[PDB]
Amino acid sequence: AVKTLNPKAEVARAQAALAVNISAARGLQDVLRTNLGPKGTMKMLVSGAGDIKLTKDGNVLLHEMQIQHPTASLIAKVATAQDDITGDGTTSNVLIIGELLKQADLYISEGLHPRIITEGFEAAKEKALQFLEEVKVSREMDRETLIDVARTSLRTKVHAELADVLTEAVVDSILAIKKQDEPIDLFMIEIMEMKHKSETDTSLIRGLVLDHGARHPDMKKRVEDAYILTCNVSLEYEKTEVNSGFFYKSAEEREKLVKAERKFIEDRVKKIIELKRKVCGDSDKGFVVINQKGIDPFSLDALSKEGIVALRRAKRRNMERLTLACGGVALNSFDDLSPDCLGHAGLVYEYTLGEEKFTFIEKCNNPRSVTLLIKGPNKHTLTQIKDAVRDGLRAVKNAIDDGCVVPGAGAVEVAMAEALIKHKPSVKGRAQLGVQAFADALLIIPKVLAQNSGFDLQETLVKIQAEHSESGQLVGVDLNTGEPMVAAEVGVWDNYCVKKQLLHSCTVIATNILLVDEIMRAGMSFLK
Amino acid sequence: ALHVPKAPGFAQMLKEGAKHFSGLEEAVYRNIQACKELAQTTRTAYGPNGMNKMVINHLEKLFVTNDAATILRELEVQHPAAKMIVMASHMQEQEVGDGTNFVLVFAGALLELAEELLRIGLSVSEVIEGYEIACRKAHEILPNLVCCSAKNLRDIDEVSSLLRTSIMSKQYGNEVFLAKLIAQACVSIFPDSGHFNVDNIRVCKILGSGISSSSVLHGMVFKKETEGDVTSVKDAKIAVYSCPFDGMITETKGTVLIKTAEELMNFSKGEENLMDAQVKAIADTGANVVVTGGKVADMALHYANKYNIMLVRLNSKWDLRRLCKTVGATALPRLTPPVLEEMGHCDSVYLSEVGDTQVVVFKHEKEDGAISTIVLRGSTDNLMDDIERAVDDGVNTFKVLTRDKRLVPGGGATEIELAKQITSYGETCPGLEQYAIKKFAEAFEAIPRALAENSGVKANEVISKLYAVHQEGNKNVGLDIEAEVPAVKDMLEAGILDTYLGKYWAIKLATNAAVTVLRVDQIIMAKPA
Amino acid sequence: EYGRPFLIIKDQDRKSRLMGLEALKSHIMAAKAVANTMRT
Amino acid sequence: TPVILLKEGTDSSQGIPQLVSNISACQVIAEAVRTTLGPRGMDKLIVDGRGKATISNDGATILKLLDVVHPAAKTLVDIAKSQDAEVGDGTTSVTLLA
Ligand SMILES: Nc1ncnc2c1ncn2[C@@H]1O[C@H](COP(=O)(O)OP(=O)(O)O)[C@@H](O)[C@H]1O
Ligand SMILES: Nc1ncnc2c1ncn2[C@@H]1O[C@H](COP(=O)(O)OP(=O)(O)O)[C@@H](O)[C@H]1O
Ligand SMILES: Nc1ncnc2c1ncn2[C@@H]1O[C@H](COP(=O)(O)OP(=O)(O)O)[C@@H](O)[C@H]1O
Ligand SMILES: [Mg+2]
Ligand SMILES: [Mg+2]
Ligand SMILES: [Mg+2]
Repeated sequence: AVKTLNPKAEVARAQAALAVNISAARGLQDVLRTNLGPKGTMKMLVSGAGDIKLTKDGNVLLHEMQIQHPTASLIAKVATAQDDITGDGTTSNVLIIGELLKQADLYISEGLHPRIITEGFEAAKEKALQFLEEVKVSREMDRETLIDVARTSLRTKVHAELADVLTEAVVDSILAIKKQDEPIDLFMIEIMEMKHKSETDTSLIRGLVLDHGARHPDMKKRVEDAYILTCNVSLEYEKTEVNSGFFYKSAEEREKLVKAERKFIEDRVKKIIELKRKVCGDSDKGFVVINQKGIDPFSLDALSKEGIVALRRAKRRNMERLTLACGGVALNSFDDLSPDCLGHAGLVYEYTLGEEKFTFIEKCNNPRSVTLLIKGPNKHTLTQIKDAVRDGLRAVKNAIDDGCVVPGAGAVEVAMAEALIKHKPSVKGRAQLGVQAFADALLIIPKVLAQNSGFDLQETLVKIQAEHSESGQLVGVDLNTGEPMVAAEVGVWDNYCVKKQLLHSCTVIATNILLVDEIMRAGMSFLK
Repeated sequence: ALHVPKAPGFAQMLKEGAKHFSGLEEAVYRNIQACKELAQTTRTAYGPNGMNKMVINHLEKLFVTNDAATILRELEVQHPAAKMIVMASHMQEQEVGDGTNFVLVFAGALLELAEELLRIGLSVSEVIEGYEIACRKAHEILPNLVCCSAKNLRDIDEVSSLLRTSIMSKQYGNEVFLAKLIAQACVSIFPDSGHFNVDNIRVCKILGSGISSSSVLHGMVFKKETEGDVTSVKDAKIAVYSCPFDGMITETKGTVLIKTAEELMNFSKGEENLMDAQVKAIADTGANVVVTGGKVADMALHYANKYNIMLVRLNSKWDLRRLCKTVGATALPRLTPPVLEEMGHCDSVYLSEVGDTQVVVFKHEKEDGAISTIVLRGSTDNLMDDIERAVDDGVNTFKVLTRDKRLVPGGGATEIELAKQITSYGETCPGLEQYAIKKFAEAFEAIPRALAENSGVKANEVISKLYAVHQEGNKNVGLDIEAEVPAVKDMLEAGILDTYLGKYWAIKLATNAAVTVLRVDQIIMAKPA
Repeated sequence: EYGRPFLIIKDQDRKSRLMGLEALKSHIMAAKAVANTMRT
Repeated sequence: TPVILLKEGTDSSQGIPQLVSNISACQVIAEAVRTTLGPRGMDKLIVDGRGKATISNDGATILKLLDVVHPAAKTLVDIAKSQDAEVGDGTTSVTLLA
C-alpha cells in the first residue's frame, strides 16, 4: 500500500513487525543480565573523546552503549522515568520486559491472537498487587533498620570494604536533616569530590564545603570563632542605567571626581565595619563574609585591614544551606543591618589542593544541611562512587516516606509465582494462558541470581519451590552456597515503592508492544 | 563462495565503527598484553645506570629526560587498559613526587603474573582477593624495617647526604655537586613553624658555560632591563605598586569641556604640575626604588629621573606578588605614598649582565628570606631542562622528610626482605588463596632484576646471592654497582636510603591499578573521532 | 646497521650543492657573460 | 593487535644501530663548516627560500642558516650558539672537536 505512494519507505507488515520487537527486546537482556546482584561484573565504557567510565547501573549503561533501534528506544525511556522517581530497579526493569515478551511469543507462534494474552496480563497484574500488600512489614524505621536497607543497595555497586564505609555516611546524613514532620527535602546535601588520597577517606562533614577561598594574600586562614554574614549585595563598581558621563575641567577637577564615584560602594563597606567593631570589640572572634556577587580589589583591601575573610560569587543554592547550618538571615540590602542577622560557626579553615582552593565550615550548633566529601585517586573512581551515593540516599528516603519494607533476595518473586497458579483455574476462557505466562516471567530474578553465582538454573528453583509449600516462610536464594535462606532474618530488604512501580511499568509497555501491527517510516528522511 | 551472516541480537544493533570485546579470552587476556608492553618501554630508565630517551611531541618539540612520568606525559596512548596505569603513576607525582617508575614496574609484574594463575584454574575473584590480603600484610611489615631516621633538618652537613640518593638516581656523576645546591637553598627558606613550601624555590636558566658554574642566590632575578636611568642602589626602600604609573582616569567615559580661552592655556600646565607633587611626595619618604605592574607614562618617567629614583616594571602579576614576600612590602592598589608598613628593605638592587642577558638582581645579605632562587647554567637548552627536573626531585624529597622522617634501606634490600616475609605467610594459609599470595611476593623481584639488567651483569645470580645473605639476618644488603662482578654490599653503611612515605604510597597505588583491570569483563568502545 | 638515507636537512631532496673547483669555475663563467655585454 | 597502543605512525628505533646512526649524523654537520678554519679558510654561500644570499665564514651563522631537522644533529647547532654568547670566538673549533 504505502510502497505505491512513497517508494522510499520502509514497512514491516503481518508478523514481521512482531519479529523485530521480540528480537531486539531479547538483545538488550542478554547484555543487561550480567549486572544483577552483588556478583555482577564491571563494564568498560569508552566514548569518542577517549574517556573511561566503569559503571554497573542499568540506566548509565543503556545510555552509553551505541544502539540505534526504534523499539530499543522505548525501553530506554522507561528506565529513565524510574531513576528520577525511585532511583533503583533499572536492571530488573529490562529483564522482566525482555522475558515477558519471550513467554508471550510461545503462545502467539501456536496460532493465537495477541489480544487473548493481553486480557491475561490485566488479571495477573491485579492479583499480584493484592498479594504484595500482605507481604510487606511495617516497622518503626529506627537507625538499625535503615542500616540494613541502605547496605543492600550499596553492596551491589562497590566492594565490601567501601559499602561498610558509605553506609554510615548515608544513614547519618538523612537523619541529621530530617524533622519530625514534612517530607525529607533533598538538594541540601552537597556532594563535593576532591581528587586526592584513597577512596576509604570518604567522610561526612557536619557543615559546608565551598570550592573557593579568599582572593587576598593578607587574610586569615584559621578562625576559631566567627560570625557568618550571608549576603547577596553587590560590592563591584557599577554604572548608572541611564547613559551618563563626566564633563570635567583643569586637572584638579579630575581628581575630585575619581574619589567621588566610589562613595556609593564605600558606604556599604563602612556599614559592615561598624557592625563588626560593635559585636567584636576584642580581637578574640572572627567575621566571615560570604557573598553571591563580586568584590572589587579596592573593597578587598578595606576589609582585609580588619581581618574580614570575604568570599565572592557563591552559588545560589548555598544561600539556603548557610542559613539552616549557621542560623542567620540571607539579606539583600544593608539598610537594616543588625546583630540578629549573623550566623555562627566554630572552625573556618582553608584547604589548598594544588591549583584549587577549598573552605571548610565545621562545628555548627544545630546543622540542618550536611555535606558529603568524596575522595579518590582516579577521575572515574569519583564518578563510580557518586552513582552509589545517589542510589543509597534514595533507598533511605523511600524507606522513611513509606512505613513498610519488602524482603529481597528474590524471595518475593517466588511468592507471586505460587499465588498465581492457584488463581489460574478461576479465570474463564483462553485467558488462563496469560496468567501462566505471567507467572513464568516473574521467576527471572531468581534465575539470573542463581546463574550469576555459578549454580544450576533449574536445580536451584526446584529447591526454592520445595519450600514455601510446606512452610509459610519467605525463603530466598543464598549467593554463596545456593541453599534456601530466609531473607527477613539476615538483612536483605527492598523498597515497597520500587517493587510496586516496577510491576506497573513492566506491564503497560509490554502490552502496547504486543499490539503493534506494523512499523511504518513514510515521513521525511531528515528535517531539511 | 558463501558469507557468514551476523548473529541476531546485540551484534545486529551496534552502530558502525564501534567494537565489542566480551569474555575472558578477548578482554582480560588482551588487556594484560597492552599493559605488559608499557612496562618494557620505561624499564630501561631505572636506577643509576638508566638511559635517556629522545621523545618528540606533535609540536616538533624535543624532550631528553629520564623521569618516568615525563615520558608518559609526552607519549600518546590509545589503549584504555594502558591508560589507567598512566593515571596511577601521575597520582604519586602529586602526593610524593618520587617513585613514578615503581608503579609501572609493579603494576606490570602483578598483571603478568596473574595470567599464569588464570590458566591453572583460579578464577578472577580468587586472584583479586589474594592480592588484597597480601597488600595489607606488606603495610604491617613495612614499619618494622625502618632504619636511620633523620636527625636535624637545619644542618647543612646532614641534609645534603639525605637528598643525594634522589639526585644520583637521575644525574649520575654530578650527584655530589648538585646535592650541595639544593641543600643550600632549602634550609635557607625553612621557617621556624616548619611548614615547607615548594614554590618558594625558583629556578632560572641562563645559557652559559657549564653545570659547575651554577650558583644559588638569596633573592629574585628577572630577564628584563631598567626603565629609568639609575641602575644601582646600595640601600634601597622598595615601594611596590599594583596600579600603573600615570594619571588617574575615570572608568566612565569622561571628557574635558573648555569654554574660555583662559582655561585652554592653563590645562596643559595643570596636569604637569599635579604630577610633580605626586612623584615628589613618594620621593620624600626615602623610596629609592619604585616597582610597578602597569604602564609607565612619559611625563611620569621624567620626574622619576629627576629625583634619582629607580623604576622597574614587571607585567606578570604573580611574579609581582613573589617580590612582596622577598622584601617584605605590600602592593598598593592606589597611587599614594606608603606610610610605614608598605616599604620593603633590600640590601642591593642592580642591573647586571650574565652570559649576554641583562638581569635585575634583588640580592639579600641575610640568609633568612622568603623566596630563594637557583641560577642554572649549561651549554644546551636540553641539558638545563633535564637538570631542572632533577632539582625538583630533591626539593620534593625535603618536603616529605618534613612530614615523615623515617627511612628504609634502598637499592633492593627492601623488596627482597619483603619477598621473604610474604612468602612465609602464604605457606601457613591452606586454600586456593595461597597461590596468589606467593605470586605477590615474586613480583618484588622485578625491581632488583631491573637494576641488574641495566647495569650489565647477570640478574639471576644477584637474586641468588641476595636471598642467602638475608636469610642469615642481614636485612641491610643490596646490590653493588661499582663492582664489575655481580657482588653485594651493605646499604646502611654506604648511605643509600629511601623515604618510608615514598614506598608506602607506591605499593598502595600500584595494587589498586592492577585489581581494577582484572575486574573488567566487557569493553564497549565507540567510533574514534 | 644498514645506514638508510636518514633525513638531515629539511627539504633535502629539493636542494642542490656545488663544492670544490667546479663551483669556482661557475662564478667566472657567470661574470664573463655579464662583463662581455657591457664591452660594446 | 586489534587494539593498538600508540598512534598509527609512531616511528621508533633502539639499540646499537640506533646509536651508531647518530655518530654518523654529526659527521655531516661538522663537514659543512670544515673548510672555514684558519687564515686560508673559505666562506660559504647560502640562499633562503626568497632569494636573499648570506655569504659568511663563521660557524655560528652558517649553522643557523641550515634547516637541520635531525634530533641528534640539533645538539651541535645548540652548542655553537652557546659559544658565540659566552666568548664570541672559537665557534667552528667546538664543532670539529665535538
Ligand atoms: N546481598 C544480596 N543477596 C541476595 N540478593 C540481593 C542482594 N543484594 C541485592 N539483591 C537482589 O538483587 C536484585 C537487584 O539488585 P541490583 O541489580 O543491585 O539493582 P536493581 O534492583 O536496580 O537491579 C534485588 O531485587 C535484590 O533483591
Ligand atoms: N647508588 C645506588 N645503588 C643502588 N640503587 C640505587 C642507587 N641510587 C638509587 N637507587 C635505586 O634506584 C631506584 C629507582 O630510582 P629512579 O628510577 O630514579 O626513580 P623511581 O623511584 O621513580 O623509579 C630507587 O628505588 C633506588 O632504590
Ligand atoms: N698566524 C696564525 N698562524 C697559524 N694559525 C693561526 C694564526 N692565527 C690564527 N690561527 C688559527 O686559526 C684559527 C681561527 O679559526 P676561526 O676561523 O677564527 O674559528 P672561529 O671563527 O670559530 O674562531 C685558530 O684556531 C688559530 O689556531
Ligand atoms: Mg539496586
Ligand atoms: Mg627517584
Ligand atoms: Mg675566530
